[PDB]
Amino acid sequence: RGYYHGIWVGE
Amino acid sequence: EVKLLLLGAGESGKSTIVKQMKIIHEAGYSEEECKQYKAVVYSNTIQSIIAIIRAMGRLKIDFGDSARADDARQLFVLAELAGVIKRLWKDSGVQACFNRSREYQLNDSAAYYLNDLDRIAQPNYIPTQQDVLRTRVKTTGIVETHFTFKDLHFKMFDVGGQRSERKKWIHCFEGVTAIIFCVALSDYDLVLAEDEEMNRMHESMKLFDSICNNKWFTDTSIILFLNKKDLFEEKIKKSPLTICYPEYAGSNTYEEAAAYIQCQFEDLNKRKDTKEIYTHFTCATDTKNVQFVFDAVTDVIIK
Ligand SMILES: Nc1nc2c(ncn2[C@@H]2O[C@H](COP(=O)(O)OP(=O)(O)O)[C@@H](O)[C@H]2O)c(=O)[nH]1
Ligand code: ALF
Ligand SMILES: [Mg+2]
Repeated sequence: RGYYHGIWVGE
Repeated sequence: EVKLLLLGAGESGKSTIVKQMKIIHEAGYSEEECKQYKAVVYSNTIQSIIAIIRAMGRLKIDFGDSARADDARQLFVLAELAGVIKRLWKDSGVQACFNRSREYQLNDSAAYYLNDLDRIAQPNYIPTQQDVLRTRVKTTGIVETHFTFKDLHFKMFDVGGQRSERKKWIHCFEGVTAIIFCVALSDYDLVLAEDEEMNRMHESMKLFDSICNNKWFTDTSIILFLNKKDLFEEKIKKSPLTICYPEYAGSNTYEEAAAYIQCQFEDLNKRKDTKEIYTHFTCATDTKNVQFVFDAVTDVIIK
């Protein structure tokens, strides 16, 4: 968890 | 034709680099253009001085002169106000809390504008180009921009980096020729405003990693701007890197650190083999840099 579609967005 | 995309985390310089793509490859900013920024200038300048104030009332710091406590009571009122600010800008005191900016959130231009106030209070002031480059406005959802250079048509996409925005990036992921990832070098000791508990260069690394290495970008040119070198190069002279990287064993010098860092980033390439990264050291605000570099850059893409 943390990621959005390969993309790191944060927990 | 050419899809360019600019990425990065928040406040990394992206939108400034867009600004130059424009001064460079077009005419740049007019007077009537300059003028609509007047008002940002002023906004920025106020909120910055205020946040320092405010900040002192938490860090408990004390103006140089007792006298300045009216000037402060009266900054808020309010919002002759330049006078106030000037005057405060220069309290020994306030300048200590400004040298501590990283215990808080202050904009980056905060000193550029403050330090130049006589010049931009005088009414009938018109922003310059740097004045304009140095401004802040949060980019959200995404902005497209066109231009031709060397005989390509660039289609340039400009996003926001706070996390809250990263959400909407995927809609720009197809068809991408090049990316420019921006990193603020001077972030090595700051924490994220979306999250005080995160180092900002840490968060940047994460992200880079996640782009560098994303499956949409496999035939995309990854270009990395490390940026704010101006600012880095000063910081580094009194805050130490070990703060980001507690295992750095070098000395703290622009030279040595910039490179450690150049490095920590370049190593998050998981295909060092298949995929190259094309890295530049930048000052988005410097027009002459950027233009230089972005030549470099394009003659790469040409591939
Ligand atoms: N000194 C300096 N200031 C910069 C540089 N890049 C950006 N800034 C200032 O940093 C702020 C934010 O960059 P910004 O353009 O807003 O990028 P965005 O955050 O990514 O949309 C603006 O105030 C810029 O003027 C730089 O290289 N050097
Ligand atoms: F990266 Al945002 F404003 F900080 F574009
Ligand atoms: Mg922006």
